[PDB]
Amino acid sequence: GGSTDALPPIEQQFYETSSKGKIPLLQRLLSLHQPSSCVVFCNTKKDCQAVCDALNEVGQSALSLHGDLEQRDRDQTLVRFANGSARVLVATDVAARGLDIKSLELVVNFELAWDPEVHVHRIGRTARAGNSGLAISFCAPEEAQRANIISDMLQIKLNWQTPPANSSIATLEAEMATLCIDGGKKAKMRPGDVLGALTGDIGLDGADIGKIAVHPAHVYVAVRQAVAHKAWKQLQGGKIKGKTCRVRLLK
Repeated sequence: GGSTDALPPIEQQFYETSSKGKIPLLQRLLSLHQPSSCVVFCNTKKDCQAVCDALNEVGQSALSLHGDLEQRDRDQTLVRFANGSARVLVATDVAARGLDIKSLELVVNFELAWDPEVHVHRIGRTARAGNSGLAISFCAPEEAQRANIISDMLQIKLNWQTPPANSSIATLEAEMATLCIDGGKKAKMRPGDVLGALTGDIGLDGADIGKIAVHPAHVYVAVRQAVAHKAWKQLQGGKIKGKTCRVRLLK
């Protein structure tokens, strides 16, 4: 029906599960969907840890993003997800606050947000298209009241999907890999120069090379797995723009 009617970019998905039942459920949704970039919401460090724990346990590339974390971890975590070096990034409302994301593949909500606005704001800001703008809140039907008003104010309906019996969780493998270089602006890192360092000093191609996050302290450069393990290996004994720096491939 509405499908042909230019379906809405912001989809509202709801799943009934427990604080623990969400662990196996979330991963499953990522194994069956295989999203290029999924941002899981967490209320506290606990949830963020529990999620990443289960994911890493099976072999799912995940990463945590907090607001009280160190700049390094923040940039290293933001680049790992933005560059596509990871699969699931568990961040908080304060951590993923208007961050650098405008093409999220899916936004998983560990639990109903604080307000009906933020909830839609998260997915609404992260994306605003059909392919994107996916929001999946994991929580028992007890909080249905929150989704009832949230869906009403949005003039839309929610697809309360129930969890399956068994579980065929899979392992999501990264497609890229960021490189935490210790060059930064100090090493004269410009939006394009770093490219020559990898596509000139290392021997990588533009197809493998990804995004590059430059900073006044350090610089990050993405690289396809095809040349990820190599980029870091080469740089180890090389240098960018004639400057000996330290690289670190974000797993």
